[PDB]
Amino acid sequence: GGKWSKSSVVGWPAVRERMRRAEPAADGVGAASRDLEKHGAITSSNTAANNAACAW
Repeated sequence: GGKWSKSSVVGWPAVRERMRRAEPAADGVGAASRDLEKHGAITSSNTAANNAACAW
């Protein structure tokens, strides 16, 4: 199926440090309904202008 001879390079194991344990919290909130809904609940659409997102 072709797609032969291919490889990648460089990496960034920064999250590996904070992701090692997780987050020591007592009865808090992980997301809104399940998990993705917390981040999925974000609607930002700007026309033209500059620097999308990070606004409203």
